[PDB]
Amino acid sequence: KIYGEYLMLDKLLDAQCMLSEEDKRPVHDEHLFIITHQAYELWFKQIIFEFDSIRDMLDAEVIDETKTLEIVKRLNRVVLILKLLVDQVPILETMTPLDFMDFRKYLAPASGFQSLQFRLIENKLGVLTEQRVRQKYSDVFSDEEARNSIRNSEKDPSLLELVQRWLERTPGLEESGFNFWAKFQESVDRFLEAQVQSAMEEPVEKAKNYRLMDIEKRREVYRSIFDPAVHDALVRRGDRRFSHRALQGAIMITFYRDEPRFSQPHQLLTLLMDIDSLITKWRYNHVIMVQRMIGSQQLGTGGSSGYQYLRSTLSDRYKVFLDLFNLSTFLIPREAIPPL
Amino acid sequence: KIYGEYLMLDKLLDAQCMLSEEDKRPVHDEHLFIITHQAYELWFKQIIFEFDSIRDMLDAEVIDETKTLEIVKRLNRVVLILKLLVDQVPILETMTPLDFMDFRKYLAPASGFQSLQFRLIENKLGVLTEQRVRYNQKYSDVFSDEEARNSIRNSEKDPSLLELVQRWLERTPGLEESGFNFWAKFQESVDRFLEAQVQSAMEEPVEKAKNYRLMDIEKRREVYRSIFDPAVHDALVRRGDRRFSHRALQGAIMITFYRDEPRFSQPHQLLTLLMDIDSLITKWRYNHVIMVQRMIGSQQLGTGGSSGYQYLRSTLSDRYKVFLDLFNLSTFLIPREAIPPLDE
Amino acid sequence: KIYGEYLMLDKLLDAQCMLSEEDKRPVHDEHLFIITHQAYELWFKQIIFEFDSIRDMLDAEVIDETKTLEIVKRLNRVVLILKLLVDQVPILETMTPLDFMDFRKYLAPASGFQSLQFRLIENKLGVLTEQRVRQKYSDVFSDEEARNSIRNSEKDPSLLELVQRWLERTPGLEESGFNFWAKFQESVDRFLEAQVQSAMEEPVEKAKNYRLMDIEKRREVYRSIFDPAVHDALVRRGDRRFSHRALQGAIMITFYRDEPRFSQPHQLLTLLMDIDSLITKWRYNHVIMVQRMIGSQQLGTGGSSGYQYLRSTLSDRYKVFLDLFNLSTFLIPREAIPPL
Amino acid sequence: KIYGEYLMLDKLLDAQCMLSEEDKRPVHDEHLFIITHQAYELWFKQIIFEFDSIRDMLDAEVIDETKTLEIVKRLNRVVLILKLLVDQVPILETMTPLDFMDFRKYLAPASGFQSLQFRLIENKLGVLTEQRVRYNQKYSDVFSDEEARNSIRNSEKDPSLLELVQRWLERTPGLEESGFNFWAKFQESVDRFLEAQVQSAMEEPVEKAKNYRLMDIEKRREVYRSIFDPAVHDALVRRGDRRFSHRALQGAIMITFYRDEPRFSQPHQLLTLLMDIDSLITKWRYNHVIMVQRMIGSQQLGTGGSSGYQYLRSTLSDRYKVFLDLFNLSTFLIPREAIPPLDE
Ligand code: HEM
Ligand code: HEM
Ligand code: HEM
Ligand code: HEM
Ligand SMILES: O[C@@H](c1cn(-c2ccccc2)nn1)c1cc(Cl)cc2cncn12
Ligand SMILES: O[C@@H](c1cn(-c2ccccc2)nn1)c1cc(Cl)cc2cncn12
Ligand SMILES: O[C@@H](c1cn(-c2ccccc2)nn1)c1cc(Cl)cc2cncn12
Ligand SMILES: O[C@@H](c1cn(-c2ccccc2)nn1)c1cc(Cl)cc2cncn12
Repeated sequence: KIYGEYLMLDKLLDAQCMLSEEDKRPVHDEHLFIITHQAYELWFKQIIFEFDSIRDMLDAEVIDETKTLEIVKRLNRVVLILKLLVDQVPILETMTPLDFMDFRKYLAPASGFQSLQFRLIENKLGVLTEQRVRQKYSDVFSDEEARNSIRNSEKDPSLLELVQRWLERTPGLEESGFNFWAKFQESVDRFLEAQVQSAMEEPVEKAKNYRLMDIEKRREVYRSIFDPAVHDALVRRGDRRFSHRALQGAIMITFYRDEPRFSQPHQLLTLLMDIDSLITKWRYNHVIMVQRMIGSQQLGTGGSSGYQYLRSTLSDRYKVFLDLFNLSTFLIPREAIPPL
Repeated sequence: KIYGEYLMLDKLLDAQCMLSEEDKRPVHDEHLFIITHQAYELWFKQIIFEFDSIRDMLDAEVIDETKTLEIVKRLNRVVLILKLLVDQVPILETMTPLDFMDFRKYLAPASGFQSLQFRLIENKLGVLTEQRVRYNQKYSDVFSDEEARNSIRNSEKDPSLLELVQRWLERTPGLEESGFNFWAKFQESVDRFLEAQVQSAMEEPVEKAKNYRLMDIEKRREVYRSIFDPAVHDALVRRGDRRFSHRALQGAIMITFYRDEPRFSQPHQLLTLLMDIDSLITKWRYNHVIMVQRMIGSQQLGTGGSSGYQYLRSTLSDRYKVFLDLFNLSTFLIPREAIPPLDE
Repeated sequence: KIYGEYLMLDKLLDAQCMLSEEDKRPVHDEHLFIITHQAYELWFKQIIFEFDSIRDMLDAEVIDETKTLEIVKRLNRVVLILKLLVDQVPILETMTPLDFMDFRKYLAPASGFQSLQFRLIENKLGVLTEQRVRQKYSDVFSDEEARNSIRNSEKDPSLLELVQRWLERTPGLEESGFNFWAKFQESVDRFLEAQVQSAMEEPVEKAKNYRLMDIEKRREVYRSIFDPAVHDALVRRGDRRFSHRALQGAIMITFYRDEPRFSQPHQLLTLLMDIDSLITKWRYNHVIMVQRMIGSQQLGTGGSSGYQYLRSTLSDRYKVFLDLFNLSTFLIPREAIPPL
Repeated sequence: KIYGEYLMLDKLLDAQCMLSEEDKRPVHDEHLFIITHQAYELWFKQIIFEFDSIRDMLDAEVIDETKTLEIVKRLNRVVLILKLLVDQVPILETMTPLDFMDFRKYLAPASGFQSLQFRLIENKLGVLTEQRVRYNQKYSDVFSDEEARNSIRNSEKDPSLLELVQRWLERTPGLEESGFNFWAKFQESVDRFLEAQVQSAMEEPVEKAKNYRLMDIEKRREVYRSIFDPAVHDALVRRGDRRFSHRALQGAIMITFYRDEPRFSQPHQLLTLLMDIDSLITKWRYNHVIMVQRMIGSQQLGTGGSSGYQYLRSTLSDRYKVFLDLFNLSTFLIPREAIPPLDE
């Protein structure tokens, strides 16, 4: 009813227990260490809440403009929360390595790997278990409800899977209707044929050859999308994650983004990329903080494996919407884009 | 002693209770409303923790260079936390006024005035109870709990950061009349500097330019009378224009004059961070009023008029600025050539 | 053709002239003072360029969804540029007051009042000359092309005037069509009548009276918008700037913002408010910097009039879209809003 | 000497020439493209100015506390400018790929490689020419102008901030074998500390726990061999893992151990700011590659394949990090109780 009761500050503000204080040798910065983590976990709970609601709205045959606006609003909110979480790292960096050394021994069985909510965010966004650098990540959890939650987050459709189903059903790709993919192939042939005819008229012979070489590079780019087998091979080696039809829809969305009907679906894709990039930015800032606190290896780490694992999470293997970042590779000028 | 147990996530993550969900009409954004406030309250607890530790270090006769560096580190930490809290406002602003309307009726007896930690931060920094804008109810009357009232009473009576910083400034080495005797040398430097300015102003060819400089030199003399005449300083303190004791103000001025000197650089950084904290609390106040206005306007159903909004706008005044004196110290500055040279 | 030539760095990077260096007594921070101002002026030129293009798109009878998206994009860009300009103040604050004192004497005839581009931004956004705290601001400019530019920025329709014409023509306000204003008045009567009937059933008599008192406060709020004469009086005393019909359109936009047809026009209004608030935030950060460099008064200022003028620019007199900030005062719950 | 004349806005504001406008097909966003780059180049000139002044202060036998404070102030200023430059990327990202396509063809001979000031910042900070990733053309070959080539050559041969910081670290008071003799005391402290760790590990009841601790103590001994055996340090320097001389590394380690001490706090802040600058240049590199990829993908018409994109991705490696050694100093830290006590 009143402020403190509505926010349950009785419970919230009685969850801070400094172990160095319990051992009668308090380290002032352990309080900051606890509060920073607790602020991360409150926001992880909010991100999970937003993600689950967006997954429910995406797990439907009909995705109208009203629901699309609501998804864009909540993805944008997650982007703001992730920027705030990236800014929480310089606050914990204000703790000196020597002060952290005076209480890190009490952490002992605790590990960053034991954050159930961080794993739930990764899985709900779409981090594939097979693409993780590897004890299996889920083995760290001994609690049955924690194991159940992890297992459910892996088997339930992730934002990656749901966004792909939505992209596959993009109105415009329909061969009976607008038939975008076929028109796009013809536009590429017409555009590239004109580029070859224009390259021949070049005065300097070195400039004529550079353009003919460049046009061949373009043809190889278009073979990677117009030949389903070349796309499938790229998917197999981890270079792509999207189904061939989801990729077609994402490309069409980027081509018509200035059109009122395609502007919000394009904003939805942009925010997915921003979320992906912000998670990587948190990963990078976290490794820099780990290195400034305890170096690449310290007493208690048993070598540099922990640090090296953290550095390997910065690879494109942990990027969920990897395909979205490369879509501008397939773009042709406005004059060559098939008219709506 | 695993991650979840060490951080007591059993307790921390079971403190979210949506009242709209309890009334069988859940509003999705109520969860954001609760989480945002809980993140503010966790950081308020950290700011209180840092403030209390800084107050203990300042409540001592001996404030060495090692303790000064530690105070500067923790004040800088509070600055970073306050910038983060200012950035939490745009997150809550993603909630639309219509969605907030569907759960604000459950808030009913709850009020932002009931945040004990926010009041504790204000009092521990140094907001005087007499300088608060009041339309009816005293700020402490909002708390019915005896331990909350006791905490508020203790934060008012215990020395604030404002009081403790003043005692530290009064004991500034350099002000000692037996030693460096800064205040007297400063007065002589002002006379020598201003007398030279008058002699230079007389040589001006244009009469309009000669008069502007003589008028400006008189403005300077009035500025220096406000600090060299203790009675003029005392009157400014009485009308709320100043908060510092005359000797604390002398110390603060001396610190700004010699900030480039190794011995005065950390004490100047300590003062700069107090100003930054003051300024950041005002920035949070401004962003909060903008958000309040965009959510419920200047008045809405349930507010009984515009007094809440008008009260929030009045907290943006210099009445709520704690280290008000620090912001105006450059008014008393003279050029490097005129500053009394340090011996050692 | 090459990088330096395309960006005219020959010209751009030969515009830095330290007067303290010319007088054989260089002050290192004068370089920062010049560069900071020059970076402000480059971005002021960009803001003016964006504003003029938005004014051209708004000065048309037909404002379609395609043009609305483009205006929202460029207003958002101006918001990002203004946040960057606010962040340039802490960079100049790194210069100590004593170092600024060693070169401020060379500034002499130069004044912040002589920034033609800052005045052009204020006028193009919509700062009324009559609402300025006052030598007239335009008297500071002796150059004929500068005076012409200022005069043109005052007489040409500002973003404030153009946004109002666009709001007046809002489809939905048409008495022949949707007729929003009349339906809104009826909804307010029905909603408030129900609030009175519900207030009577209250168990505590003190709670019943608070609600009846609150309902009367609501009726006085609605009289300020449903009685054109009360709106006109508020406009006369500077409390409002919008025409009665522009205000009706802005209110309707906020009520239906979740609807696909009203989402971009609402984003346009939100960005106008963000721009207004960011200009005020720059004004506040600028006065704080002025005070930390030269106090409320210093040698050369002839008293505190300069500082006091800067503090008076922080008032609602300099806020252009003042009306937009108070629109939530008129809101009724979703169930009471007239259905589209 | 009015505002516009003092800032030479006649010159500054007549440097914007849209090539799409010259070809009678203007693209509105080309103006943003030019202005953004011109704002970067103004700030690059400021960073170069600050760097050159810091290099002059560091190129001296006597580096007093007054000059150290001034270096810390200007390095902090460069940090703020770099954070602002990182924030200029989202502004240019508001330009759509299709609009950039309508004017990118006019850019033709222009290249980001032709920014002389960006190369000057890299070289003055300390990026070694041998550590650069090269696919064909040397980075300096991109410049046809003799004065540009001369500037690049001078920035490579003149002592960089990396070289100057190392000379300053070598002369660290405390390393002197006649005086405090830190390095030898540190080696003894490591032996005493590790020997006690071995004796404590033997008392463990569980055999698996006793072995983990003995394995960990061996990892520590290998870490200390990498710094106490000059040949192991020299091999790491040869393979690019380290850049510092063995004595510069000793000084940097000593500074981190005593950072809480008044005499070591500003030298530690100097090192922290060098790391922050290094890190912020990498953050700009990352944001720039993301923007390049969102505008023109990994390859587009006119790029002749993906070599440009692939080169930009390779600049994110530790090969381009100048003060690489500073980031790993906490690997050598021992607890406070084991750190050799300072005499004076
Ligand atoms: C004093 C600062 C910190 C240090 C020294 C540190 C250190 C580490 C280390 C060494 C690991 C790998 C596991 C291990 O070997 O123990 C790790 C993982 C992790 N940490 Fe931190 N950490 C710090 C702060 C934080 C903060 C503030 C958070 C936020 C919740 C966090 C979240 C995580 C997460 C979620 C992982 C797993 C990352 C992944 O699997 O990709 N850490 N950390
Ligand atoms: C939906 C957003 C919010 C609205 C509409 C809102 C509204 C208000 C109102 C109207 C008051 C005055 C008391 C009253 O008349 O009820 C107030 C005071 C206050 N609010 Fe908020 N608030 C919001 C978010 C927040 C957040 C996120 C915090 C952070 C903890 C907060 C902290 C406070 C505090 C501490 C006060 C007292 C300020 C002072 O006395 O100077 N509010 N708020
Ligand atoms: C060392 C820092 C600065 C100081 C001490 C300073 C001081 C002042 C003063 C005293 C005035 C009032 C006119 C006068 O009495 O001379 C003023 C006005 C102004 N300054 Fe600054 N200023 C500083 C930096 C800046 C910067 C970085 C900009 C950005 C372009 C700027 C833009 C302006 C503008 C546009 C005005 C007019 C504002 C208005 O009319 O509302 N100033 N400044
Ligand atoms: C529309 C946005 C931009 C695109 C598409 C873009 C693209 C590129 C590409 C492709 C290269 C490699 C050279 C080439 O193959 O042509 C490059 C290099 C470079 N660009 Fe950009 N750029 C953009 C914006 C910027 C901005 C705003 C700056 C700031 C001054 C900048 C600075 C540089 C620099 C200095 C390099 C060399 C980097 C290094 O050698 O590590 N670029 N850019
Ligand atoms: O993984 C652990 C951990 C353990 N050490 C550690 C390092 C050196 C010597 C002793 C101990 N650092 N980190 C960990 C625990 C907790 Cl409670 C939180 C956390 C967030 N990231 C990681 N974390
Ligand atoms: O002061 C209250 C409050 C009550 N209304 C409100 C407004 C309009 C119609 C109904 C209700 N808004 N705010 C308040 C409660 C809580 Cl729980 C938190 C809070 C943080 N700032 C303020 N807060
Ligand atoms: O208005 C002037 C000014 C003049 N003084 C000043 C103050 C004290 C003693 C001597 C001189 N400060 N500011 C001014 C010039 C320039 Cl070039 C730029 C500027 C941006 N804001 C303002 N500015
Ligand atoms: O390197 C060039 C460049 C050329 N293209 C480009 C890409 C695709 C098709 C046509 C052209 N993009 N970038 C470049 C020029 C300029 Cl003026 C500035 C710049 C800052 N980074 C890089 N830049």
